[PDB]
Amino acid sequence: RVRALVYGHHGDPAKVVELKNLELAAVRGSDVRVKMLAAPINPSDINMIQGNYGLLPELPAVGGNEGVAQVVAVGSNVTGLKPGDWVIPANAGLGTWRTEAVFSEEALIQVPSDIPLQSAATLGVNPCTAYRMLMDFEQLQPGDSVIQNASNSGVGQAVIQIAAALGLRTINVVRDRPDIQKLSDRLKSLGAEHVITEEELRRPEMKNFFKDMPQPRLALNCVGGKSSTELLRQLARGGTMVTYGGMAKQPVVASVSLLIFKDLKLRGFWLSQWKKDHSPDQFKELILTLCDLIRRGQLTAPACSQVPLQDYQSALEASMKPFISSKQILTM
Amino acid sequence: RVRALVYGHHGDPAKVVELKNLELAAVRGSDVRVKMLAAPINPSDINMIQGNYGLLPELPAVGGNEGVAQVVAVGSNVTGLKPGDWVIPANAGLGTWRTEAVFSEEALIQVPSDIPLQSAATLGVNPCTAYRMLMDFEQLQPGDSVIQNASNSGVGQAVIQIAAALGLRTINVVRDRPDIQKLSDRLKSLGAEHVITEEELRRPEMKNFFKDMPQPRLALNCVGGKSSTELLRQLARGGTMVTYGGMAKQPVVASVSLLIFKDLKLRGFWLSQWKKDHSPDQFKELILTLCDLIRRGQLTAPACSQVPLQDYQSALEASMKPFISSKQILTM
Repeated sequence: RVRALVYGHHGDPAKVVELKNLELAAVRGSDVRVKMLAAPINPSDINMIQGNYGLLPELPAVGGNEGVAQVVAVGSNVTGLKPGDWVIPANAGLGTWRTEAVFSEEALIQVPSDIPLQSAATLGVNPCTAYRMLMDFEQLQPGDSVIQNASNSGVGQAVIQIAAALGLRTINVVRDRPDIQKLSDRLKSLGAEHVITEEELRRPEMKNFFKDMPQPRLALNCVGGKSSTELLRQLARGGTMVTYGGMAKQPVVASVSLLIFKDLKLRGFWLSQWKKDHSPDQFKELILTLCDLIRRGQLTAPACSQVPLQDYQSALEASMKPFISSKQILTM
Repeated sequence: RVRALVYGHHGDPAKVVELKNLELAAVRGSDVRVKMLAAPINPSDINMIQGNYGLLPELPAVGGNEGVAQVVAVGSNVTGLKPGDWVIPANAGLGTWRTEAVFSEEALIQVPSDIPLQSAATLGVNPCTAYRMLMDFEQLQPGDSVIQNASNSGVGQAVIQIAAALGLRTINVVRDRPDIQKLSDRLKSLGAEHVITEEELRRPEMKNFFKDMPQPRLALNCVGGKSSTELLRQLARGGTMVTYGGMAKQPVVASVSLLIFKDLKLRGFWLSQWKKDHSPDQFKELILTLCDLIRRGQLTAPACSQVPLQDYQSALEASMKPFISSKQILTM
């Protein structure tokens, strides 16, 4: 039977999300039938379920926006997809948390199947965001530096690899944790040049730590508040701090003096917006670019924990945690 | 005697600034002599004396960055200025609060003598800031809307007129005051399409007040804090909020959701930097363009109080006040 994770109300996922059976539709022409392979659980998925997000699928909705599916069949007039093909959603809002679906062929985009399933299941979001943010805001050349916060996130980790494979120098801010030393070695082996604490940055010894290497023209923010204020402080005259995450109650603060005399810029990044503003093919090249790095071992999936659709509540809970050790991946 | 308003230490103007007699230099070569006609007292002058500014002239310094003057005599090789010529400063830092001075010819710029001297004394700063902010961030067409705060300030007032001459629609936010009704009628007659309070803007009836007319792609900030976040809320997707002033302890606050899902941009504008990044001819073009609005009565001088250089403390005092009725102008 067809099992799906659906929420009829907006609220705390562990309460809102419930497992349901669904009848499949008909492959009526341009439609495509898929068997979900793996669906991660991401923060944007949680926010959506909570009702705090830029795009809200009508209730009752199927949870999830990212994941890999294998084509099982195609509609009378489907040209680009043959069964056995691997697909990911063309844009957010699809509802990936379900065993099987029938989707319009334009809501999907084929990915190579010669990559690790785990990579394919998590390629459409974090690595794309990381890549775009490195490209679309400042023109970075090898030797140039990038400063970021939440460096242990799915995005930060991907930014570290991509940056490295790009010939860039990353200075990464990580949250204070019991063993910040364990983390350091981890990211450093990911390509990270510098790993510093939210603390080491807000000390007085920062105006000089950043002395030997070139100041960053790009800052990546996902935290906000004082963390974000400190990122702004590390920027060179005219640099850009792109915010791509954070809390709805943890706003970004910009010094009047930093905006005027240092001419800093503050922007946002929304992958769904870029995907909707661009052609399917353009999203396709980005994927091709990311598969390239994968094949040459320069981009690797992060800690995965595969959970059967059956036990979504445990997975769901584990993702609500700020210190979640590994990415929860729903499998069916 | 050559009188000047100088400060040997940085700090509260009403304390640091004192009248000093000075010895004039020699018209050595490219130097240019001038008799100060009138010098306004601007916020950037205050921040300069106080010490909180991006360009600080070495102490002891003469106060003032704006003003009109007449050429008395020129140096051995002066090509463009003949005595009796009216000039203003080419860039900030010159030190205009004095009766007489000798400036290098490049530090000056001729102003047509067929504009009022009153206009000419406030032309090099506020109207320039306004016109640049209307041009350098968003490409506005006739019919487009713009929003600003501190609409009753020198800049705000110039924005209203220039925006009007530009065929644009302004929505002007004024601070709350005993009789916000007097102010409103004033600005409205300057061309302001709407005049609104800080209060009226933070109610709920705002998500709809902006329903009939088009949303602005441009927001002009001078306050910061909650007022700057409310200005932020009124922007159309992709809009820019430009900050050209405010308190050093009243930073700009950007909501995560606004930067991300609305793709809002936050910038700064510093006239002094634009003037240094650009050619004299480019400054001359700006000046000619502004002098044209004046000529046609589309840009008029703001209210002022003229004060002999003698009583400077009086004018200084008046200007450090948040509700200052008129621009304090020094005469010599």
